[PDB]
Amino acid sequence: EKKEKQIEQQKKIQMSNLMNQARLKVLRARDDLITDLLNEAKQRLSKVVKDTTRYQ
Amino acid sequence: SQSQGIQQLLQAEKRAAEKVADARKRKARRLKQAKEEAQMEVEQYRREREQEFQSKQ
Repeated sequence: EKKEKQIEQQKKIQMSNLMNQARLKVLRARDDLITDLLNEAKQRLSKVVKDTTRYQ
Repeated sequence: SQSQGIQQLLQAEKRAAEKVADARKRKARRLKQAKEEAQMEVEQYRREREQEFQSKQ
């Protein structure tokens, strides 16, 4: 029974591990969204630079 | 013939004495058997619990 409780503990650790990795995965996806915005901002700034009348 | 009746009763008492000592000897044998069987039962209990554990696992 004690080993089973440890086996249940192993199952909970796997679940704990799974939830922790899922949290990190969604956090990484959120950071990608922030990066895409900033990379778009770079492209928007380039378009502004191409406009002599505002870039000067 | 009273002395013969008395000796025959002595023989009967001797047999009674033997029969009880023998019963005590069996008691001892039965107790050892009980311990041996107990261990056999423990090994089978462990087997059952082990099978259940693996199924659950």
